[PDB]
Amino acid sequence: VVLQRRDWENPGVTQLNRLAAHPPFASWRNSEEARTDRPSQQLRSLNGEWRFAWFPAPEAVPESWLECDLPEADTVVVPSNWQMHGYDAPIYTNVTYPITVNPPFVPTENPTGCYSLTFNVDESWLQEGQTRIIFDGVNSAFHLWCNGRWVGYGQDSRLPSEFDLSAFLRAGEN
Amino acid sequence: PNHPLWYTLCDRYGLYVVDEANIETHGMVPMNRLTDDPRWLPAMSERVTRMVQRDRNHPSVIIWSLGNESGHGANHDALYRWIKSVDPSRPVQYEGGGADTTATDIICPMYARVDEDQPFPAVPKWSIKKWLSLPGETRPLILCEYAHAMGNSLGGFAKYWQAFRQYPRLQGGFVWDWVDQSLIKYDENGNPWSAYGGDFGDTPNDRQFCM
Amino acid sequence: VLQRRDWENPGVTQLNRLAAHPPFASWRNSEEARTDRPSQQLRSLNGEWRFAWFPAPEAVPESWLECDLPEADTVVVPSNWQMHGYDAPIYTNVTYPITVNPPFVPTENPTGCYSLTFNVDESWLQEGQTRIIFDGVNSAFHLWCNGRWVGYGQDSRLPSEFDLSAFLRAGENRLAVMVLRWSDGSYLEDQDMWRMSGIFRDVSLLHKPTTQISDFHVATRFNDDFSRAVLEAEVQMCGELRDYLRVTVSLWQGETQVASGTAPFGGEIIDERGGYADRVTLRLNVENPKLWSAEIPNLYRAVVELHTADGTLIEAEACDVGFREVRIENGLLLLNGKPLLIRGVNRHEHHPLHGQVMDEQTMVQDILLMKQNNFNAVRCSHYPNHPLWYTLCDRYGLYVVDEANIETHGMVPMNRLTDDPRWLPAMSERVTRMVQRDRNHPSVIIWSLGNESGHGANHDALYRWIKSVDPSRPVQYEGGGADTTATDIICPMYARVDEDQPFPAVPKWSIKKWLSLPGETRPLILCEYAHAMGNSLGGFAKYWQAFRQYPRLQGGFVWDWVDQSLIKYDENGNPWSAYGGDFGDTPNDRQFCMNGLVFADRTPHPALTEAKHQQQFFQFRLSGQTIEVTSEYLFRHSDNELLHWMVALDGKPLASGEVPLDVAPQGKQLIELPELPQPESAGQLWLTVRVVQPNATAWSEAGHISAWQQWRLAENLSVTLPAASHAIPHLTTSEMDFCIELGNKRWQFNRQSGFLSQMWIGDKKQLLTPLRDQFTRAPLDNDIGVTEATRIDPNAWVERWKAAGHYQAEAALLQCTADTLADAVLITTAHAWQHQGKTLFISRKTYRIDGSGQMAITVDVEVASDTPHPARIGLNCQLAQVAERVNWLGLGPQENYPDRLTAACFDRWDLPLSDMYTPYVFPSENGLRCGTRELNYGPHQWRGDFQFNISRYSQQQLMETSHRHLLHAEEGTWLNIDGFHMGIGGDDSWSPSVSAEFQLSAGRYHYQLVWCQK
Ligand SMILES: CC(C)S[C@@H]1O[C@H](CO)[C@H](O)[C@H](O)[C@H]1O
Ligand SMILES: CC(C)S[C@@H]1O[C@H](CO)[C@H](O)[C@H](O)[C@H]1O
Ligand SMILES: [Mg+2]
Ligand SMILES: [Mg+2]
Ligand SMILES: [Mg+2]
Ligand code: NA
Ligand code: NA
Ligand code: NA
Ligand code: NA
Ligand code: NA
Repeated sequence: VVLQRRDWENPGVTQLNRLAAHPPFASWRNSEEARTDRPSQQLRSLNGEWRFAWFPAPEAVPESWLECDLPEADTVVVPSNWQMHGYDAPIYTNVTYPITVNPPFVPTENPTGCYSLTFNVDESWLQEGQTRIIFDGVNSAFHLWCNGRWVGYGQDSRLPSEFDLSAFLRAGEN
Repeated sequence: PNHPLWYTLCDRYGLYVVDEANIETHGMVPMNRLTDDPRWLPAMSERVTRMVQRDRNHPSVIIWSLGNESGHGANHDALYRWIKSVDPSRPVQYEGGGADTTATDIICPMYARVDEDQPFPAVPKWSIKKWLSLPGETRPLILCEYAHAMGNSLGGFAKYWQAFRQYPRLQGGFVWDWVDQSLIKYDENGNPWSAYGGDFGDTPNDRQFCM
Repeated sequence: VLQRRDWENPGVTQLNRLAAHPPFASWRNSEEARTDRPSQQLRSLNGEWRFAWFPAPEAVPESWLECDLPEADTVVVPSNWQMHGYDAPIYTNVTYPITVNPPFVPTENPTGCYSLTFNVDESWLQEGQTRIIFDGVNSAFHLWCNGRWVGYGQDSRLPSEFDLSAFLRAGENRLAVMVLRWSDGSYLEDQDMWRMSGIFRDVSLLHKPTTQISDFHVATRFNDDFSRAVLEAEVQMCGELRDYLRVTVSLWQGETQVASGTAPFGGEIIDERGGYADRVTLRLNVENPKLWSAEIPNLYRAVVELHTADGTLIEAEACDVGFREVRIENGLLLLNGKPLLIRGVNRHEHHPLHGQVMDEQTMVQDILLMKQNNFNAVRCSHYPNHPLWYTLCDRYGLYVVDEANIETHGMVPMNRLTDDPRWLPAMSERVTRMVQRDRNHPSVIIWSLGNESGHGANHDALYRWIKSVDPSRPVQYEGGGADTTATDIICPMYARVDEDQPFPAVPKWSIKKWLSLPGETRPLILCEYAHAMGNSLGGFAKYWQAFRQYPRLQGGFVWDWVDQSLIKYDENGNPWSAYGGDFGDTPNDRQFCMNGLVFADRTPHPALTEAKHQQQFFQFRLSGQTIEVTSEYLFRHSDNELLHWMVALDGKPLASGEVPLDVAPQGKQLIELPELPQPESAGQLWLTVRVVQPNATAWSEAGHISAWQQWRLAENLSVTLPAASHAIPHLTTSEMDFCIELGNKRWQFNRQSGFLSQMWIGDKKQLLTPLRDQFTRAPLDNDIGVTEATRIDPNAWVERWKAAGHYQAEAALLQCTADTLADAVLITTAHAWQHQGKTLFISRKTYRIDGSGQMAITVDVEVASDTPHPARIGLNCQLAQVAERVNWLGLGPQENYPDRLTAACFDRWDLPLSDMYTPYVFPSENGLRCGTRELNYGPHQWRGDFQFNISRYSQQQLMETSHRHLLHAEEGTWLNIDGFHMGIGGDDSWSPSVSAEFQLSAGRYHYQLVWCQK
């Protein structure tokens, strides 16, 4: 499963468990903060340093990465394009596709970026309410796990993918 | 669709925006192979519909675009009509398949010249002055792309603006484009230099056409 | 596979399913393709499969993949497993049969495990492609071959195809199919019908060569007068492209080849990147094409040959071509340039024994009956049909509305899913794969976006998709108010002729009014009208008068063709017709599954003849002795028609003749009747004309009657006073009775009740129940509506009658006197019917018994103006005698009611007593005959101007009994003779639908009867 089902080679599967799209949200709990467009305590930025390891294919990703930080991984800035960090080469082509034209298939050698972050969540977020993660841009497709458990999948590199993490989080480190 | 802050800034500084779906299938033969295929309608629909759902409240957005360089397929017509139903407040444009198809409210050619016709079979690029008055044609004309500013360029730019000012229904266009897509590289001395297609071992590539 | 619940994901509607396409057979011989003979490359797997039932897919043993379960049984496929008894079929109308929680379905999800062990010859696997086709699987399935998972599919009503080439081995193979009853697809399959499940259409294996015809589209365009046509055929291939490859499309009229084209692959430039190298478009000139229509279904045969330039055949496909143009112009729907008048019916795929499995015999039976009853169109309510239906419609000549399998009726509001972009992919496939399948069938003239799913943006997108892909057919859709931006045709359901129904947001305007709303230009054709539930089709004539007067009123589709009743068996193994709730299914919508013009076994309801008469293709007028015949055919002359005419005096034939019909389409013929001899005796002369088809057709037998009409000619009123009698009746008085004696005859009037309680001829009682006034009827389905004991609808007629006390009003005597006259005895009575201190009805009567033995009854009734208008005004009694025959002078022969009597003719009719009862599955008032001047039963004769029914079943038993099979013949015969009887209605069956002119509102009523012995 997940390796079985090549969702990245099926135009009928463009997402799994993704929430509905919507206009920009901040979930203010104060009217005046909403009016003045000031920061919201309910909207948290995960633009910090993550852990990153590069692979030549999803099949080369070790199964331990779901549970544990890989010691081979580097700490990098997110958001980022990994070619800008030197892991593989950026490609400039105009009309001709950068891959063989054979829809829906992509090359077996499919560069894979394994990202991870250990983080805390306020206790109050676990008692009540809904906590979602939002990826404003992932190029070109991705699976997501929270605390070792599979959450969902997304496509389209230029629109946000959102997923409910309420059932997944725990007290302390996630 | 852009980084969300782009629309905020456009709202606040004041720029008119064309918000464009993340669909381009330029490399297909013919260009509409996927976009005329109903099996690709679901994937295409999300790219249009999730954009509208995100950006529909931004005043800076004045036009919706169905994407770019994907020929003209039936999926375009379906998605054109979807937007027209869901949001009557904005015209829908799309250039693929000859710039003046049933999937666009605006004649929006790319690189149509001011006076000279380019009568390519199936997808001609008429003189923009002539395009407006073709039998039965009533729509405004605004080039989605014109004046390819590659290197030492923009020769004949003044000729566009004279035309735009003389003809009411010629309502301008969008220069191609804003900024060189060159990437910083470093020599043995650690000195930075501007790099283009081919400079990363990338092959096949299209060299300085990224600039 | 268990992980990943794809049947709870509208984002997953299939896995590894092949592209949709028009019917394939992969002939390897051109001649076999041309003649439409069977193909060796198309194998039927319609045999006995292995089947096992599970309450949930979690209960399916993993061993079932590799090996047959010994627990499993051997069952016929195609089938619905509810018809085998594994679980119960559910009848619900609007409310979903599962909890409304999209995308989720119940954890208890009946799962049908089908399997088959079969042979494949090596030749099929050496080269080429072997695919399996499931034409119908309800509602979602996973497929395994030789243990290995192949794929997954949704949409119950379109074929699902999978490539098995890599899965099969030469020799023994095993297929395993896990069918789920409920899926996220169920949210889009909420049609008002039995909810069933299973592999209910054909399963087949298709062998295609690697280099193959993968798709082809046939278009026909015309010059202004249809004397010239171009057939355009777009053909697509799969496999490796080669310069030596060619396609030949040839067109045939029988065995004569009319035109042919050959080209290599490589279409014209499309855009900046080129054209379609894998496609070719062939164009053939056809001079003076024979045009297709429902009137004359001219067909050609197109053969599509894929071959080498040198002439080796690779494969051929083929289809029937009908040359016809469908367009809307100036607000009119045109076929071949002529405005259609749709004589339509909605038709569900239903068989009482086999459920939703269709067969050729039943399909053919249906078409024959439809054409025989002047229908020219059918709507696929509400899903793509079995593929053979379209072929039969192509060949017999019927216009088809092809409708996508999308119904979300039970959502709140109705467009909750169809306005949701997340449901667009699921919706899009149900539309797109239908068009790709059916687009070559000439019988399909209109595409429909589904049914009762509100109006959402997804409709507007899919509307536009079909308009881009196929400009040859208008797109209609009724949802969200029947005139939305997603429909080319104003297509309301149950909009009335003259009465507006201004529901907020989705009004149903009077159809005459709807046409001329500010800015409205479109044609109007009702997708559903004249709800034929039980004793219905009251007011049908009103629709047709309107359709004929208004150009832009172009007809409609009756709801509907056939009762969705199912067969059950009693303890004696005797069959009976069952409806909602008869399978422990709950909640249910009872008899609402039965709305057909015909019974489940295709026996007609009386309403069918009313439809035949109103849908006639010849209109008639009489002026003096001249009959004017007008044709409503648009294309054919009347070259298999003769007019029979007959003049009769009160049922007694006086003269007849026949004249051939020779009427151009839309033309007129004048027929001058010869001088008719004068009758001596009194009475009304009646003229009846009939249109007879001397020759058999493909759809009818020799002597078939297609049209009729009747007129009153001269009337000579009787002025002759009857022969004076010498006998005078004798009055005998007691405290309890007035008795009258004359010869061997006796009459008895009870002085406490005020009614004639008994009658003797010789020594024998004639009555088992006294002759009493009656103001009620055993309620019709139209009277009942959607009311229930637990949820009363106070607006329904039955509930108004009940609440006012019509059913429990007791007769109270006001007057009972007897006077002896010169040559008669006169009994005078008066009664009041009261309920809780309110006087509902008053009945004042005289009975005059003279020396000739005749009893003249004069009845004058008052009806309180503030009580709901009564169902009937008449008398009833239980006669002691059961006679074999019923003879009457009046309207017949079939059941007819005041608002459904145009089909009936006035004449002398003689039928067995049993034909005077209509076996409606839900029993009600039935078998009435109107305009009756004389009624004969055994020794009795009644005369006057009355309506009657006569049977072994009392009104009381009929209203107390919920199924026809539970009815028992009572002692003697119940006779109801009415001076007046309310309309039956039927514009719909969930609101009062009886028109004001058929309600008994006059306040004061009068009728007279003569009762005598012959
Ligand atoms: C015929 C090709 C050059 S297409 C041409 O390439 C340009 C290169 O900058 C741009 O991408 C234009 O949008 C595109 O139309
Ligand atoms: C308001 C309800 C009765 S809806 C009504 O039910 C009918 C029952 O036969 C049919 O299904 C009609 O199509 C439907 O509109
Ligand atoms: Mg995918
Ligand atoms: Mg699903
Ligand atoms: Mg319904
Ligand atoms: Na201008
Ligand atoms: Na460029
Ligand atoms: Na009409
Ligand atoms: Na029904
Ligand atoms: Na009953």
